Amino acid sequence: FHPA
Amino acid sequence: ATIGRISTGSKSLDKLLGGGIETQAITEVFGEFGSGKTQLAHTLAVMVQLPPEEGGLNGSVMWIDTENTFRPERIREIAQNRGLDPDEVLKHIAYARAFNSNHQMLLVQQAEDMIKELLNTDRPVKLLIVDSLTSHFRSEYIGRGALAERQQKLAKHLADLHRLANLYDIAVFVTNQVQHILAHSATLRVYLRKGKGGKRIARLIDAPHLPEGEAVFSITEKGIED
Repeated sequence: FHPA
Repeated sequence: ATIGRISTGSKSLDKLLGGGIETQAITEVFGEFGSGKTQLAHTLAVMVQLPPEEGGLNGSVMWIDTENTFRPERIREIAQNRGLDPDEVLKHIAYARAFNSNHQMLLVQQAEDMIKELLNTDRPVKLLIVDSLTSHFRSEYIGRGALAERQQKLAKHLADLHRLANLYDIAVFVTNQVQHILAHSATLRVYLRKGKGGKRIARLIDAPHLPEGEAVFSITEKGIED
């Protein structure tokens, strides 16, 4: 997961 | 923990749902291509970040994408038109692409790490989106013998998601494309369709205790509105  | 309720921005859809999307629940939206399922997911990813008196849960978001349909541009538009800083709203959405159904299943275990981390911050995870829940499973488990096997795998995937929803007080929101006798283990199922004038119409399936009727809304720059 990574920031959008 | 008492459950929370995330407003959708649609008055009729909120009323149909008993106030909004529930935490400690899996809500499945299903319907044909173009019915607006991913529009509803983008909308909720912003609404949940609002403070509680405005219908959100002051929450963070995790998003598992299987069709490359997540659009930061759409998040930006919705945030802007609701008085929010688009870059801050985007920062609180944690995003991963699932390569196949097995990776999709593992990503639920991966998500638990960030959920634990943020649990006691001012913005704990309050929404987990899987869009599409079923597309990889449909592609991979197909032909004679596939019905039983796919249903078993999906049952396990949905149990893992129920556990996160229930253990960490999260609303899980999932999408399913339908062109009809298979079992489903979502908490609540919402049938969505595109009708005349491009209005979108929502109906609860097999939900006796919730208000009879249909919600009707438009897709707008604010997400959805009646």
